[PDB]
Amino acid sequence: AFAGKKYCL
Amino acid sequence: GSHSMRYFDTAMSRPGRGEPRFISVGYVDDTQFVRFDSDAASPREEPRAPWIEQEGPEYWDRNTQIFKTNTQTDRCSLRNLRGYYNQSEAGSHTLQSMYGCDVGPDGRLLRGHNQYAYDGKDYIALNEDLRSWTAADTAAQITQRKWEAARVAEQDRAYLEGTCVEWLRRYLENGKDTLERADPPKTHVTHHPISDHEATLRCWALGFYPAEITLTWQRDGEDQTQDTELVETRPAGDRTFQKWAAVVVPSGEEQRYTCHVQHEGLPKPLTLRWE
Amino acid sequence: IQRTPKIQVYSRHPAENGKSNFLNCYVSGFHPSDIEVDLLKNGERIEKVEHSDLSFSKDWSFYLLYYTEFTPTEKDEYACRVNHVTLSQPKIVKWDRDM
Repeated sequence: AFAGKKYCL
Repeated sequence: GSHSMRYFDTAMSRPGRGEPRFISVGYVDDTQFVRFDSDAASPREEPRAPWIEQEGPEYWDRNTQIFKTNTQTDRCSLRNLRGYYNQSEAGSHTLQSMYGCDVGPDGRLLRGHNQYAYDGKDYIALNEDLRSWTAADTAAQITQRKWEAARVAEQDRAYLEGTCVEWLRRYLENGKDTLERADPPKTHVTHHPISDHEATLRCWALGFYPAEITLTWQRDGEDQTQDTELVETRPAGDRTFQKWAAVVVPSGEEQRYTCHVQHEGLPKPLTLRWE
Repeated sequence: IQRTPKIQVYSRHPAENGKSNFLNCYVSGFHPSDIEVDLLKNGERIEKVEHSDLSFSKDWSFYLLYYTEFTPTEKDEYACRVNHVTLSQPKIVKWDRDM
């Protein structure tokens, strides 16, 4: 329930 | 009306000048509401709109943590990208990301977004289905295969259909007096002789929100797209936007020209002439 | 591949001689993001000019607003000076109250 997790390209 | 929430993230390497800078800015429509900058003295998710300030200390603490983790993930990405393109460690490179959700008047998901650009070129994007990727080139195909193996699209779909839309609905309710208020443009037409033969007519739109506007000149009811100078919509610094459109007209023919303005704030479209 | 900045110099409110206002330099459409922007009063750099947080348009080009408090007069000339990797020398755009 917070801003978005990113994944490594 | 329809609304959007979008995070705009920039990571930029700087060999010899430390680790890559990460900046993330969040927007609801054309209103910034958060910023994170890895170069800030004490990096924190910081409020940039008044209706966000109420959120409470755990909002700030965990968002700060997600941004600090995202800093590291974008640095990992920049290392990988340099490799995928066989680039030297000498150059500066940029990774940009756009992600978030659009909702209709009833708050229902219209569509989600999760896309990336490397050195200003589209690299990979989540398709509108939220299940599959479009890769620009054979480097982005490596990222696509990795993300397929790790079922990343599933995680992104759950964020965009759940958390993203739920936070946007709460922000729209908390900021309803500003985020749900369209401010119409204030309009006038100016006249400047350029020579004995010609004058510039300039159609002004000031003080409007949101930024989306249509400003055209017509001559005898025909659109003058080719002969109009249209400046980019620009921020005033008080939340509102400005724009102008100009045409060069033969002296004496000014009344054949009409400026037309469409904007969400107007009760109806405007038709303006000089005087 | 690099993209040169578009530059606009303007006031927040309609300009009235002797009335306090904000002088804006909006740079947009540029890539990469490093850019040097100065606001000038009769040729001289204004101190403690503020700017917006770096962001970009859906074509990935960057934009920034630089701004400062000012009181226009009939006498005082204002301008924006911009440097970018795409420019061989700084670009100066003069404040024109009808642009």
